[PDB]
Amino acid sequence: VHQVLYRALVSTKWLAESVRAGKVGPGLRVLDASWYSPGTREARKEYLERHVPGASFFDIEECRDKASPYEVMLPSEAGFADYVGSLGISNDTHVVVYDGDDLGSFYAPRVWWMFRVFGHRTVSVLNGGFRNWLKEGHPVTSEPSRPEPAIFKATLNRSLLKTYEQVLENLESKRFQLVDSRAQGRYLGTQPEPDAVGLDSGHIRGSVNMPFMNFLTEDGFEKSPEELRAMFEAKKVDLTKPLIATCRKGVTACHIALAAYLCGKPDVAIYDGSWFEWFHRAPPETWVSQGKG
Repeated sequence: VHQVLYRALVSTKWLAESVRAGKVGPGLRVLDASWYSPGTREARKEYLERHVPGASFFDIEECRDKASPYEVMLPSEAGFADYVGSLGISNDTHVVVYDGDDLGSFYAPRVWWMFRVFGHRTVSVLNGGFRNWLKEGHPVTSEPSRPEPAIFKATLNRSLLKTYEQVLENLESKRFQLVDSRAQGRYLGTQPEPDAVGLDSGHIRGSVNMPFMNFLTEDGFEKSPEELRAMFEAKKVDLTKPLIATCRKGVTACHIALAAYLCGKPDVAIYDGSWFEWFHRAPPETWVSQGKG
């Protein structure tokens, strides 16, 4: 009930009952943070049609540093507080996040992380996502949600974040383990990076790949701790050592941190800039591909 571990994962059942008990309000806020590649699924319309009762739509496109040239970068403290405060969330709120991904979870772990990096320890992800909420027949609705605004105080927690400069030195110090959550193809350089002009695939030198999807079961639920643990281990990632997670734009890297958290390591840091920023900033000698160089 504190970062002694907070409850990172919440069940559909737990959620439906809080819902039924009138638990949603200032003390319990629900957010849909679905995002899809342009032209595929329509995250916001989907939300307007069907949403867990009382939930608000969390738009990452809005909540980020619009001025950066890179993708999905954290907004500033103020920007964040402002945003969250308007969704009626305060420092005392237990925040539940979910997404509509078919996989069971995609963007939700990113929002979980953002709350943490800004100092809020009381937030969880709906294990199984909307996919399961539906499958189970829990109540869905199209009525609008209009929480009263709250005041939220945000404080950046630097240790859960890594910048371009910090990752570049790590190249020399090797103090932290670097784990890439993208699909192997993109990690290897065999497949291309999507939705980007002149963006090559490949990975930072010394990185280890742990494709995000490997942490979820066929049904879309998080695997269990014992399984998570065995996975990091088969990967040669030691949970007792520092670790930085990176991916394309600092989104699915969040899955490595949730899983490490569930295994008892809450200090996984996220390289927000990620591959997108890296490719455009570092010397080409710092990365590798299974092609063109």
